[PDB]
Amino acid sequence: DSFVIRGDEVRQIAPGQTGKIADYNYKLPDDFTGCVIAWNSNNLDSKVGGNYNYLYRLFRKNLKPFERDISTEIYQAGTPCNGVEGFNCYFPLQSYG
Amino acid sequence: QVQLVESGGGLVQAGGSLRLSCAASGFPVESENMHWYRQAPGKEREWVAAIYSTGGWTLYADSVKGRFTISRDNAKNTVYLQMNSLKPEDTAVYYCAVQVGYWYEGQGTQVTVS
Repeated sequence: DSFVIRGDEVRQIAPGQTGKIADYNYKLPDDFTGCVIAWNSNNLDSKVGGNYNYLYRLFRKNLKPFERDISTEIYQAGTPCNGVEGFNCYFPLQSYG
Repeated sequence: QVQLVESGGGLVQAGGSLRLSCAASGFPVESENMHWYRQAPGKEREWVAAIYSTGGWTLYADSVKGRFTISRDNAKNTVYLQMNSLKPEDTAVYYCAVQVGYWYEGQGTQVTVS
């Protein structure tokens, strides 16, 4: 499973480790066997002026281990907006920049 | 050769509207997520617009949210970018950037609001 994350997110990528991004994007099972190889890519994934090609889920309603959620349907936190950007609902995707 | 061509730049007054156009050759519009950056005197270049594949899913910066428009001419692999309710602080040079490999930087266009 290949992906790109930020600095402090390395700790959250671990079995049994809590975290907002780990609980919303990718979580390892409690009985996980295997491991993570993380390397710095400041000369490849960083561009002057801000690189906004990497996205992560921010708002969501649980997620099973090794579950993929490609759908980015709007999240309602409470009069429903009916899939329209505005109050009581926000876009679930955010860019690392 | 693969190249990006930008047109529609010019001088606009306060509160006006503009329609920039960035066209790409050698690859389709849906292949990669287009990006729009602006550079103004100060700290450094900053990002303003980006639209990703698999649907629109438009994202805008908080300072420019709800006032810019982006449209895609898929049949002619072009992106149109509409300024509405411009302010004098919006003066800057605009770049349209795509990725098909190594980073591609467009020439951009200078926009001043008076």
